Amino acid sequence: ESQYQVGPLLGSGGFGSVYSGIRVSDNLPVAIKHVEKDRISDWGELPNGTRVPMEVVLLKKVSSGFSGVIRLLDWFERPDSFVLILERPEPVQDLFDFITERGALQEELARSFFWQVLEAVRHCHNCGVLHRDIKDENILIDLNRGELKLIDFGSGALLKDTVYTDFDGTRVYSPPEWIRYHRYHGRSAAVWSLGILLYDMVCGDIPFEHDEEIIRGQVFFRQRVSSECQHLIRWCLALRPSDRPTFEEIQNHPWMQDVLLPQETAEIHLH
Ligand SMILES: N[C@H]1CC[C@H](Nc2cncc(-c3ccc4oc(C(=O)O)cc4c3)n2)CC1
Repeated sequence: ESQYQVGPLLGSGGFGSVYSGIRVSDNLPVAIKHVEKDRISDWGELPNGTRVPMEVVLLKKVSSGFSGVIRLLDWFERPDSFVLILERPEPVQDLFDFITERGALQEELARSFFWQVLEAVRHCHNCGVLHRDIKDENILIDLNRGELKLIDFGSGALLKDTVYTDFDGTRVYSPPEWIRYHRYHGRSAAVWSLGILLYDMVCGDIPFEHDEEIIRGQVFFRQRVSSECQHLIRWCLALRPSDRPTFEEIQNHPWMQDVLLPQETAEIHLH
């Protein structure tokens, strides 16, 4: 309020509105996200009784120096909204706009980005958080350091081992068991979404736009993609949840060997 200087609106949508800002005390870049109270479907509570959106609970759980998930720095409650103060790398482009500009990515670049998103999603699950909205729109690229950040925990949940029967993330990344039965388990649904994301990186667009295509699960490659990379994608997009790989199996797959470091990624592909 007097703590932050507000800059341009960055975007708005299902998630609320997010602005660029600066923390006046040390000129730290921040993003300032406003979430309307009446659009908040899940609430949690802090170890002290305050009632908060569940997004603040999940962000606190994953907050830390490990840079692959966005860090919540502070939050405020107002009469009809909460305001979240998040870290802001700079300069940043989201992965969706990056793909719009470059088209399908060279596999060495897709490998580096996909690897980083797997490390971020493992960090969420280690911290007991299921994101439920992994997609290019929710990944920021720090262009100078080559580091990706997963953002927007607004559709997420606490990770559990039993079935989920509610979902409000992005339908064209959602698995066939959600489309058909309104039921999924968190890790295999996350794996399906990561297969959609990997196809999006290497082909320049998602593979399925319609319920019918998600349920049939046949994947056609519209760009030249190596057999190893097509194997990994088809494995993530296995129709039966228990036929999908674990995160360890994804990261030990032959396609994922010899990944670039984030700095080398920036020097080779982003600079
Ligand atoms: N669709 C685009 C619109 C422009 C936007 N550009 C920029 C530039 N700097 C920081 C940010 C920025 C930084 C942190 C963030 O956290 C969230 C959240 O929901 O957790 C959203 C968000 C956005 N976004 C990226 C997303």
